[PDB]
Amino acid sequence: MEINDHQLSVAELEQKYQTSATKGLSASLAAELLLRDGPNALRPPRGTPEYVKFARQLAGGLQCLMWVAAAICLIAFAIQASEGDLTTDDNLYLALALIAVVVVTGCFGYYQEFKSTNIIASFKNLVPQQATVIRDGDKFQINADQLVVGDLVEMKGGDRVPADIRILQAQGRKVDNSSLTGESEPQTRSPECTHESPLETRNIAFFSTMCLEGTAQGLVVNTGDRTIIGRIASLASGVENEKTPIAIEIEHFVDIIAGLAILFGATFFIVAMCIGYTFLRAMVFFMAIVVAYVPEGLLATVTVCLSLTAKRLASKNCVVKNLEAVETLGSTSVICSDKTGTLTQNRMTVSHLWFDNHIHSADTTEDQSGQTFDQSSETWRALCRVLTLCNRAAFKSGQDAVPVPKRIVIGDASETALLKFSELTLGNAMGYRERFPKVCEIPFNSTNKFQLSIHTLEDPRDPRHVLVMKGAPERVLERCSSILIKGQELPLDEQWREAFQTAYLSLGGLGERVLGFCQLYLSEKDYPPGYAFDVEAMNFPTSGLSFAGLVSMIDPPRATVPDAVLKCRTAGIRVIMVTGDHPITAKAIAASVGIISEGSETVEDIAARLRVPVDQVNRKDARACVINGMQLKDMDPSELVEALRTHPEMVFARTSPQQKLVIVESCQRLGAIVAVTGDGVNDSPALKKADIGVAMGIAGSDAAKNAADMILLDDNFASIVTGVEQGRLIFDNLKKSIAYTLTKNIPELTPYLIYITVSVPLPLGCITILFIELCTDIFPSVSLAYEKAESDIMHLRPRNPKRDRLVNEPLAAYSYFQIGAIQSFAGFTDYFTAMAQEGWFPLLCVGLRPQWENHHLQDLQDSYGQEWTFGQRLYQQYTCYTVFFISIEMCQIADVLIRKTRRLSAFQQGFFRNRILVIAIVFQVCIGCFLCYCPGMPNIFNFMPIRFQWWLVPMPFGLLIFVYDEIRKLGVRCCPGSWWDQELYY
Amino acid sequence: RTLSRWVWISLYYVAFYVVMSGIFALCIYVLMRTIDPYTPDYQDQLKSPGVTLRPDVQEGSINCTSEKYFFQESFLAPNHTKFSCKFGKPCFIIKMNRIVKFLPGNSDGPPLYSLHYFPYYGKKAQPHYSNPKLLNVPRNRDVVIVCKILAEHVSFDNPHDPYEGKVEFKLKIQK
Repeated sequence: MEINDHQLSVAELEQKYQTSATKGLSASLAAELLLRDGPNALRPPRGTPEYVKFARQLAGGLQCLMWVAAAICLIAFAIQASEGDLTTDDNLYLALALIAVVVVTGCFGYYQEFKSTNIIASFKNLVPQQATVIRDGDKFQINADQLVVGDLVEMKGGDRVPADIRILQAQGRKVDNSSLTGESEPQTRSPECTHESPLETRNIAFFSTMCLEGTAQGLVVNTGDRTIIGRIASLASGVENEKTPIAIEIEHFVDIIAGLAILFGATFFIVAMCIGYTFLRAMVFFMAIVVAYVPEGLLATVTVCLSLTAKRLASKNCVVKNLEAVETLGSTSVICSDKTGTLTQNRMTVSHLWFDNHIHSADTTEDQSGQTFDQSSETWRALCRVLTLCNRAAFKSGQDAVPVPKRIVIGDASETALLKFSELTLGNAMGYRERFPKVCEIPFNSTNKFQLSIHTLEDPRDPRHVLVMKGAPERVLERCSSILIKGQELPLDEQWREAFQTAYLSLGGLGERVLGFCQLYLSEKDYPPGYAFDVEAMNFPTSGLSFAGLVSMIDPPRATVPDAVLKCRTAGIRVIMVTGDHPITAKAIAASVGIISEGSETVEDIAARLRVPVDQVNRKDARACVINGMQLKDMDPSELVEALRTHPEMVFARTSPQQKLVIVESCQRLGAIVAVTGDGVNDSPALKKADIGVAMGIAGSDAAKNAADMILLDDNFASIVTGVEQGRLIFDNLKKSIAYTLTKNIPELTPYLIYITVSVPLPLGCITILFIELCTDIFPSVSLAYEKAESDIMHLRPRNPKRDRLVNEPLAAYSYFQIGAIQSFAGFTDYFTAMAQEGWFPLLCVGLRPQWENHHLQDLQDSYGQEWTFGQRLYQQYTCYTVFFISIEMCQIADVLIRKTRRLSAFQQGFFRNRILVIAIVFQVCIGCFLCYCPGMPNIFNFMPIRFQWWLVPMPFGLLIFVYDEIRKLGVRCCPGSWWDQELYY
Repeated sequence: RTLSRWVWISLYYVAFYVVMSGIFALCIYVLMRTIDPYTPDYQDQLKSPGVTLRPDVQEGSINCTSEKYFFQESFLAPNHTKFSCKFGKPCFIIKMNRIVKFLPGNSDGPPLYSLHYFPYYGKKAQPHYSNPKLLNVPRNRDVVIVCKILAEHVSFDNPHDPYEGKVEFKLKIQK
């Protein structure tokens, strides 16, 4: 936190600054200093990321996996350069394919982020502005950047504070520190030192804060970057992002894949050497096996998957600056939210009214979703006209269509709230204020601040003049005698008088501001209809007036907030309110939004009820706590951790931005994922430090918006809820997709394995494998992303990064060990059927490859004794590849269906409801059928038309896969703690 | 990675991969059943016989003469093994790739089968069956020669199997 020189005698202040309070500085010096340090302006965003940033998208962690994969393939190709190799179509193709995926995916992702930035640029509207300085005794308006340190400056109503100043003099000046400090209502500024902390003191004005009203002079304490907001702005750029949870999960994933890759590559390398293959061959096998383990398509399928989800978020008006940022929300354990602007509307409005010695709450909501009071009473009518009539507040031309609350009004704070209220409940104030013509009024006086005005009568019954006046309850209490009730007057009795007093203290204690409203009919006999009374003499009996009632006011939370917080809590997310506002209001709002449930007592509540010193009560008995920022400065790390751990519902009030940062950090110390939602600049350091920052599109400031990882254009808090939900379903579906693709590797890799072991003609080729991995499975693989919630995900607790893994041992245990195996056997069965039918019985196929592969041997005896040339048998091998391809597809049908659900049976969820999956298998089968049957296929791809009978051979295997996993899906549902769930269930 | 539970993994696959190998073999064995021991289900691949040669690029039996095809009957076991007929400037020998029940039909570049053997009955039916010179002037040069066979039954695939019914070798006798 910062420090300052604010508390100093003006003589001492100027003594230090070497400046004249009335005259300011001399032009010469002003120019000298301006040239010395630097103009009054923050150094432009030290970040001018060139288009070279595109490269960023290319590296990442995942793209690196494909990069190394591509490199490995290239090297393998380089190794096979040792001899004449077929790789011209194999390895180089793959390596290039890998590079193609990283670059294409990179381009796509980059464009997305770029589009968002462009949209952001559209919003920037800049105005240089100017400042009013006083030098050599003369007032001159110069460019704000020209402002130096230690020179007198004058601020008026509406002008922005050019730089941090130390107010020397002021007159009814009220600056708006809403964004910087977070203070809701306009804080008045004065020459005298009020508080120790320079942020709360009145003797200092701040940069970027507009002065609502009044005027004031001040010596510039800080200029440019050294200013407060500049300090915050600078800090909001030195924080680190930290690795996204989804990113680490994929890191673990690659570790597993690579692990399996190396194990088999190495094990088989040794095995190959044992057999006889030269080292060269052993090495090519090593490279081959490893490279084969790398899923090229999975990078595309994952990227697209995230993109699809992101697109949905965009539709919801929830934009993600980063692609990985989509999953995060499904991992948030704590939400540090700001009060004003975020949880609330940040707009003041009439709260409660006092009529017939009763308190009636008005509708504070922006949307007017609350309940209206009983307007029937006459007392209400009278008070309404007094509030409506006595005001300078009036709607500006143009606010007809707009809602009465959101519409702008020209007037004071209270008068605006009062005007809006009148217009809403009692009807239009236009005709009403026009009804009674105002002859002479007395604006709020410098002292006693009473404001009165007298009008004529509109009513036909009595022609008496009507007098109205509003002011502080105590001052007005001094001037009032009679009290009105239900339309009839009465004198004041101590019982009711005190009732009024207690009511005043009650509402005043509620945190609201109360205003006394009174009126008095004039003795027309004494004051004739023609009598013209001026402001000079006491024409109206200021005393003996009839006091009507009081009207208080406050600002409410947004309409969506309460329900959003309840959902976040039901989700198991801890909601902590971190605000710089006053504790009295902070707690009230907290209880309103639900951060502090009812019945939950703070340490003070207990001390209050028991009427015992606050220090006595044991903190353990208090579940909720409102920690004052004053203590926060003193607290240590162990202190914060204790507070955070010991109290379920917490609210940090009067906390500086730096403190909000320490709170977020303290929550991170626990090792939990924190999400911060804010509005103003005070949230800039917090929002950037949080695992995920959340700014408000409109209600949010620029600094905080730049710091935020996510922005809400609609400023709907409910979106947060949707956000947390949107993050957990995609995780399960990713598992589905991954599992599916991973299952294909067994039937793809095995053919080449056995080829080396048994020495049988190659069952599946390279082109074939590519058609499965890149051609067919692509649609089904994406279709699974469309899978819906298997059960109520919102009910389950947030996953544990340590325990739960996207891809874990169990998944591999079934994609590779169980299902994958079944598919492999299906493929080989198809292989043997074709071969056996052609004339090559399975038993004879062993050790045939050496002769088979040889292009020279034209005479190759089959089981019948027939002699096959090279092309002939090779044709059979190719017509043998197609069927294996098709077989994979057929097995993939069953795999896709079972992959659809993790726990539930096909019955329940019904994988068929998903239309995209349906079109997935129809297109998949159609394509496979095409590749085999298309006329030029055997020439280009070496894929030949398949005899119809062939299609059936892989059928029974597919059924086995389905029937097998289905029972597994049933046993798991029956036996939660079953042995199957532990092993199977991934 | 577990402990005192691996037995639940090992034993599992032992009787899982077992069930799978048992089913895999189960399917191969049924397939094998639906095939003749004497003739393949498809001859189409070998449709047009190819011609191969020697140059790496009889007790019992029956006496015969150049004549028409000889039918040993049907391709069955009821009859014992069907009897088979008897039979510088490099010499290369050519033969016709044997194909069951196939009857061949028959009833200047640089300087340089009897039907009584068909149809071939196959190895199982006929084990010891027996299927039926470039004195050129030039030398010290690579000569491309293409020896092919003719017939309605014989077809050539110039674009593909250069062996289909024909040869293509480059002899060079450098002296």
